[PDB]
Amino acid sequence: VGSLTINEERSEVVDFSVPFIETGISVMVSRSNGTVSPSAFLEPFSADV
Amino acid sequence: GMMGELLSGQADMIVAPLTINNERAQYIEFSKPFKYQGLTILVKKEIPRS
Repeated sequence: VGSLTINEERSEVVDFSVPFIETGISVMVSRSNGTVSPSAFLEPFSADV
Repeated sequence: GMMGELLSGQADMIVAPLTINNERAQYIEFSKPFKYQGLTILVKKEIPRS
């Protein structure tokens, strides 16, 4: 028991029970400073207006 | 229903969004899930007209 992952080889060589938590691959990156959208003076309105 | 028709010998396999729980797995075997999900509540958009 523990944090063992269920893949094809391990499941073929060792019997596994039903999963109890979701797992997957996810990339982790640092915070990137964003930029403001240009032409912000036209935001509280519409071009049709 | 569908599980009752399966147990009665009508069909052999089931390809449908069937969940996994204890009561249904006590009688039939379930393979590894192909998609994970959960339960939530769906309501209508408020859209305040103040």
